[PDB]
Amino acid sequence: GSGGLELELITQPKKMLPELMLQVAGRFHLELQNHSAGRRFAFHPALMAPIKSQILWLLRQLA
Amino acid sequence: AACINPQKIGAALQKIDDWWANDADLPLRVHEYGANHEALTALRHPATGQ
Amino acid sequence: PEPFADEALESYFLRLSQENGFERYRIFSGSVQDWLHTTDHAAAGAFPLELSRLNIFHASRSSGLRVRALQLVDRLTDGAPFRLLQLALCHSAISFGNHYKAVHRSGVDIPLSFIRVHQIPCCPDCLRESAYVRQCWHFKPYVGCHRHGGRLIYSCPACGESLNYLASESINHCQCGFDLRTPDEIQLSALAYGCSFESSNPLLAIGSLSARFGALYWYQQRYLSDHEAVRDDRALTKAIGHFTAWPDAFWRELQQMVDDALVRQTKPLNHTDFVDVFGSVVADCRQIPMRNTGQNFILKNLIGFLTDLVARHPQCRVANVGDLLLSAVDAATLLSTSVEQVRRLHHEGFLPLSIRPASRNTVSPHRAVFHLRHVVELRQARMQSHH
Amino acid sequence: VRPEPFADEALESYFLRLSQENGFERYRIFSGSVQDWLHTTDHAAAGAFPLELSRLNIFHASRSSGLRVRALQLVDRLTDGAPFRLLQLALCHSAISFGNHYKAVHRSGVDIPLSFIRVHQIPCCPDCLRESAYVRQCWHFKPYVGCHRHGGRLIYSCPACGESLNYLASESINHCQCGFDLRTAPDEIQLSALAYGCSFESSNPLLAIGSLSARFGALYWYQQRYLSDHEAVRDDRALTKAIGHFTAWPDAFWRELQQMVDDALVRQTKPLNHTDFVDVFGSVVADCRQIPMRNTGQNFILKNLIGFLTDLVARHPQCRVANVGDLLLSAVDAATLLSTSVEQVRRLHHEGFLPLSIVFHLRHVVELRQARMQ
Amino acid sequence: TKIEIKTSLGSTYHIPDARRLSWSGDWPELEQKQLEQLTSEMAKALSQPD
Repeated sequence: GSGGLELELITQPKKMLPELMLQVAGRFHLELQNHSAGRRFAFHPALMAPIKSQILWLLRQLA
Repeated sequence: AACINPQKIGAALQKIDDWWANDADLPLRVHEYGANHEALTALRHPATGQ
Repeated sequence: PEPFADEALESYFLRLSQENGFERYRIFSGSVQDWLHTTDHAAAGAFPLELSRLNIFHASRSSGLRVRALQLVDRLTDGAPFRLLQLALCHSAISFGNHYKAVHRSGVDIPLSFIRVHQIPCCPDCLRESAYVRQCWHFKPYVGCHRHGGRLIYSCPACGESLNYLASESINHCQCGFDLRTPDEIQLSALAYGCSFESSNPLLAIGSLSARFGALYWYQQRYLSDHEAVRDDRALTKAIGHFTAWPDAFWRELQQMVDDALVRQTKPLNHTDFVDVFGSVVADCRQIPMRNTGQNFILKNLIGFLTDLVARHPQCRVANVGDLLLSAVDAATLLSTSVEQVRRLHHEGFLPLSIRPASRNTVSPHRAVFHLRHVVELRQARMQSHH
Repeated sequence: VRPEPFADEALESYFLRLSQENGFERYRIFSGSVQDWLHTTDHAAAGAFPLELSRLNIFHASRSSGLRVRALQLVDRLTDGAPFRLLQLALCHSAISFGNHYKAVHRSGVDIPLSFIRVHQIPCCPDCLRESAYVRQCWHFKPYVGCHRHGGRLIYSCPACGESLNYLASESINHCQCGFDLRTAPDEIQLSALAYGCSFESSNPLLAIGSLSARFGALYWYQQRYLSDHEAVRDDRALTKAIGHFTAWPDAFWRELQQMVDDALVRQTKPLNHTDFVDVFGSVVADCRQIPMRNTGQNFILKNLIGFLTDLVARHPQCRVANVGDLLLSAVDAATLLSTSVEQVRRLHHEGFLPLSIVFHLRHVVELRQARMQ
Repeated sequence: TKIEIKTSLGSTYHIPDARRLSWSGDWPELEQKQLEQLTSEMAKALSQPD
């Protein structure tokens, strides 16, 4: 015991977290896009489901 | 009065691209990437070198 | 000892040990495992002694080392490199539908579930002529026999003591018992050992054995939903009669559910999933392992039907049946081709996509997106072959 | 209002007869009417039905064939008394064209390689036309020189006067445009005329195959390898060349193969174990993929090549110096000779059936084939 | 549908009925001819200045 989504959406109830999966995955690709090495990987079709699945798992674990 | 927009007349006139894939079919509206709106695709996608 | 044309791998080995006088357990362990060890250590490490465990489809990963052991025998017994390997049961490279395990023996693949693992029966009327446990007994769908006056394979409780040949390795007699020299449809069910038919009017009466096996597996899940009661004979015995009017019954089964589905409709049909009406009958077509239409007769009839269905329902102002959505994996099945080929076919513009996806996303194989009438027409137009 | 249908005629012929029986004078007037009729129910279908006869057939349309078929079904339906689909009367693209083996068109169970389709002129036969004047389908296939009935010799490309015949172009069945009535006025040509219905008597030659698609496959292979047409148009050469080739075959095939590899030794400048199988055999193995059947009992070209290769290696066992049999094959080539897949060959390497030369030697493949695959 | 065209060089073109002309095919006589004449005026408009 402000206002930015990466701060407010986590402050919310843990049960809600699984529904943020697509947003997290989005940010993830963007973070790669902004990196010197990640320009070869970001938004590549091959990594789509892998990244999304592992994130979804993590969120469920957090929930 | 009722009308048809300028570029809508224009889009019809310039539809004369049938130089791809050795299959004439019907022509596409000239576009740098070969866009096809009806099928939601692109015939001269950069991945092909065309 | 020479192998029989129809002999099981375990039968030959049991005979071999005995022929050389290696009758007892200890010498069975010895004449087998220790000799192998002394050739090389790998031939033994991969080789457990108990008989049931010896076959490949019981094995794990180190199969090649077990094979080496078979190759040592091939030299010792004056053989040929594949003399024994033509008899062994191995892991099929073919899934046989829905990722099932299936087992391969020199050209015929039989689903894991039809292997009669326990309680092998026998037929005294053939055992008296050449005593060796024979193949085609290990099959679940096989009661009775061809020839010998027919009747039943003499079953496990010969004399108040359950029998088999693997936990107790004798052929003529077993344990406490004696030398065992002890309703007119099953003789047709019996024909999984071979086909041999003429005047084959039913769609189940022709073809290679793998197809004949697949057809039965399909029938069973679909109509024998009752839990297993080891009615191994009676449960399957009925499948042949069932197919005798097939060319005219299958369609009615499909028609019935078009109407029952229709009256429960909640959305306009052009946003309805194909699956909501037909209940995956399409996916089941994948349980027969063959891909082409001329051999996989179940798929052949389903397509026949769908073509007619579309033909009597042409396009108009209000949507109707035939505008249902298929997913990528469904077109692949109806078009008799792998999924990647459908993606290539989309990319060249031979068929339209009906649902607009969001950006920075992808449409997965399971998503429903092509109209039925578009797939049926394209197939007639450019997918035919001599098959 | 339909006419008698026949089982042996081309779609275009049916349409001409159909329109005439309805009091239409010219095809263009009839097709004009039809294209307009369709605009009352389906505008996309209507846009798929061309006015000129020469392009009516399905095989002509690249990505709009989908709509074209639909249009044909509507015609069947609107014309009264329609127990029979006209879709059984026309060419479609065939599925075997993947991988560019060759292009082929399908009709009711037989695939026809595309190169055997006539284009600019159409022969016909007067002893058949007087009995029933409609155009037979078989007349569109080049191999069909000579009629199989009525003697049938020397079928013309020019009926009379100064003009060749093309019935699609001039839109006419009984008469040519100069007014000649087409209906008024060696012995072995029959060995090809019979391609019509196969129907051969038992004989010694390799071309005694009952599968029609394979019979065409065989003719195509021969044309592609010997009747190269570097120098000429081949109107009927096959009739005097193919029959012999596939009759002296027990030797002729071995002589060619035996000469080819001996000839190869003469020019074998490089140490033989670094030479490819293809460097000596000229991809005759890849050509074995042109016949549409995969089983040994129909694909006799591959069957005879195995014979030859088995003896070739058998006379040349392993020694200290590179020799015949030490040529290299890919997994794809071994898979072809072994009648298996590539991954199965990889498994055979992985399980120790055969070793890698760096990719397999021909002796390795023949030995593995004789040893494990019977 | 009837289509009439006039130009600044003094030409007039007349298609009595536009419903029958395809992308691919041979146009009927006297119509094929006006396509050639119009093609020529435009070929110049596209290639020579002033």
